[PDB]
Amino acid sequence: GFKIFGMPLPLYAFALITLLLSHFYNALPTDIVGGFAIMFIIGAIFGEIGKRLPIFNKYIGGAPVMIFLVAAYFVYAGIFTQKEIDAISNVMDKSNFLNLFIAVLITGAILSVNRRLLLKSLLGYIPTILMGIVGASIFGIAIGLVFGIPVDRIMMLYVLPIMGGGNGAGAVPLSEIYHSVTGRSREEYYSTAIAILTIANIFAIVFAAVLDIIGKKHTWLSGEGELVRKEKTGQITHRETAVGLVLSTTCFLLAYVVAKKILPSIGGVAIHYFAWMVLIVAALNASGLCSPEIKAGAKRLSDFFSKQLLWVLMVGVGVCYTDLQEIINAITFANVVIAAIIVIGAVLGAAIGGWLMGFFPIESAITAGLCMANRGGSGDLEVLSACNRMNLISYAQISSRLGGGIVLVIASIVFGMM
Amino acid sequence: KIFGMPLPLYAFALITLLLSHFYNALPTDIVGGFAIMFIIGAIFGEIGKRLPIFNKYIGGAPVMIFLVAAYFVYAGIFTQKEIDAISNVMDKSNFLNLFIAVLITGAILSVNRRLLLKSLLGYIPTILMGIVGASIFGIAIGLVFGIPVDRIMMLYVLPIMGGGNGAGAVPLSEIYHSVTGRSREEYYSTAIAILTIANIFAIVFAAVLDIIGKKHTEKTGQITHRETAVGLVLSTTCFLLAYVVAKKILPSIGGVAIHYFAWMVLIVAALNASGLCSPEIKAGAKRLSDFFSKQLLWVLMVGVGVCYTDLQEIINAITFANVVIAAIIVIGAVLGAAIGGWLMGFFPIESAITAGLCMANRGGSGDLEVLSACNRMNLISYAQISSRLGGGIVLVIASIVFGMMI
Ligand SMILES: CCCCCCCCO[C@@H]1O[C@H](CO)[C@@H](O)[C@H](O)[C@H]1O
Ligand code: NA
Ligand code: NA
Repeated sequence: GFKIFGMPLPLYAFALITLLLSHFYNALPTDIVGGFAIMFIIGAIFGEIGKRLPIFNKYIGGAPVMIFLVAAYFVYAGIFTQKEIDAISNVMDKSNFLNLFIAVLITGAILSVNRRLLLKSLLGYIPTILMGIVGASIFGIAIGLVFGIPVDRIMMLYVLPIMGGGNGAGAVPLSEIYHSVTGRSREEYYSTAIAILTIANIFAIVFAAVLDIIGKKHTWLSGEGELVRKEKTGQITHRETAVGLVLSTTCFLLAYVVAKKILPSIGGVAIHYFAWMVLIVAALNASGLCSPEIKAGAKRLSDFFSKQLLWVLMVGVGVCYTDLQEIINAITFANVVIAAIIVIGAVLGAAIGGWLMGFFPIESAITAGLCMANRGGSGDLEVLSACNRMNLISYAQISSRLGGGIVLVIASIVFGMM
Repeated sequence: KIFGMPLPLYAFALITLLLSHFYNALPTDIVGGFAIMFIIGAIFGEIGKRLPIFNKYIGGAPVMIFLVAAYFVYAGIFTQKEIDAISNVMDKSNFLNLFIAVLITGAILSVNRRLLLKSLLGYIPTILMGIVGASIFGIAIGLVFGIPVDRIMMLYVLPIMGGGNGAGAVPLSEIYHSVTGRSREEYYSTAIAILTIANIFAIVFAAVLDIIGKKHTEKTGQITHRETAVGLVLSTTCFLLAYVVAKKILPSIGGVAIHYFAWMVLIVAALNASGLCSPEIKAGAKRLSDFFSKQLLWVLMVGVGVCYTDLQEIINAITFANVVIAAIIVIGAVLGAAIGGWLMGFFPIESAITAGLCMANRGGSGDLEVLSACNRMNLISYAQISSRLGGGIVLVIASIVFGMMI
């Protein structure tokens, strides 16, 4: 009766048996039901394992990472069946659980805070991001020349893609800007960019847990899950929580309709729909259209995802947004080192910047540093789960989305300069 | 407030819906889907909830959304994209099964180990007796109207005895499509219509049996999200096992093919009796089922009205023939459960209400409608055994019936 996943070993065995029956008989619906079934079980076991591996389990960050890495190794080693990969992929992409997840988090995180606090951060945050970029560039250029690599490459094939807001946000559009300005094939760029950015993404998740340990070892640096130094609710029901779900989706829809047809770009920046959402939700908070009861509902919902479904999510993240074969194709000692150091440049860059802006250095280096250099949205979840600061999702998204859009403007200029 | 959202807030959402609508910008995925489904379901849910005649016997809040939604597809009110988004949630993502899976699990695990085991020996047989009587009378009156027996079982008997909209119409269409291959909407539209007619007769005879009756005289506390989350694990994992069983291990017990949902009922029921789940977890599954049945039910109907309903066919099968056939099947259940219960040691009137009318009624909403018509509201617990477990039994029987026919 020693529990796995709040399920006693006997009960878990029943499920683990079922998983294996589906696995060996090759019978599985490639849908939500089939997906969650597998994801829950697989996540559960490796979650616990990673939670209790001695060296491997350090801080809180051991459990989310295990599932993620393990799951990727299952795809790479072909342990998953094609139908299983399809089922998981169907939940993450075709059904689009990923966005929902982030949407729920953002909504719940923003609707919990006071209206007075809101605008106070945003003004000091963006500069911190730029500080992180400077540091990411300064260190990149520095290490580039150590390896005898021209600076242009460092900015175009190393720095910019890493800091860029992920696969869809950076690799996809940075190859577009590359082709528009150079004329050389997108694949030539993308293939190198996507590969290297994923390497850095793995370092980002590692250093996230390292900064966690350094934060709890040197309390002066850490805010213990809070970036800024600095109505009570009645009883809650399912309906309030359910309303949280309505608001989570409907806010994403509005943001989507805005970024597609109404206000696709404010200026030189194209605003990614998630960025709009943050502004919409924040606006919705200040408008106070949501009563405290409902505002809690959104929080409560966010908890259910971030604490129950987080393990599930990682199984999906390790499958879809981590091609271990493309990494291998660019694991020359050189890239591994260059990439890692650029991340460290972002860490120190955002640490110093935030410290100057009034935020806690550890949190600043995570939100404005590692969350830039990670693989955008999928990455943010991977990083924030490694340092147990999942409540900063909203900030992480500002860097990955708005900060990613900034990378594009900078990129265009860099490309033009050559 | 609309759907627990104050009118100002709901407006914000309703505005957004219309922006997505007019601008034709909508992700054809879960997020986009639920966004629309929540909002649309919310308004028409309230509308159908406020309507006087319609709420009490027409099914009300759910029926509004499911009919309205169908009219939106038929009248082309929805955009291709919007239909795609909703369909993407219901089929490609397969929310429908998850929904049913969660319900089944929560409904079966909520029955106490003793209640379940004890109920099987006496109450459960009475239910089966009611079904026999419901079938025998149905078949009998079918031929009187020159109706083939297969129709009597598939389009009349089974759907009536099946517990409700979510529990019978929704999954019986699923089993119908999985075994015949014909559209769900063809079945659903006829089934949902007939079953509601019978539901109205059930509430009438409940008051008639009341007059005839008077004329002829371990419960745990600390449930957390994890427990509820475990409910979700068990809901899916139990469906997976059932799926693996139907597809390779035991696709058919004999010449008859057991549909995976039927297996699930047996698996979950087994899991209950095995007591592998502690009361805390067993509640978690219940709580989950509540969240779906009470929050996401409105959403579900928006989806059901889009994919699972054709208006012409459904409008057409409103024939006086149905009125009579349906009523008599109910009477067959009454006499079936009356005789059975009398043989089992229960009072015939009470047996015919709980194991008879509560089967033929519209699942849970129905039980409340029936038990309030005969003042026997204290038998809610029994009524729900019929609507939930007995409904799950109807599914196993239904698979066998379908297989035998084809
Ligand atoms: C104008 C800027 C609007 C977006 C602000 C996003 C930050 C709100 O985010 C919230 O802030 C809290 C206070 O730091 C944290 O405790 C919460 O975990 C975090 O989610
Ligand atoms: Na990045
Ligand atoms: Na019924």
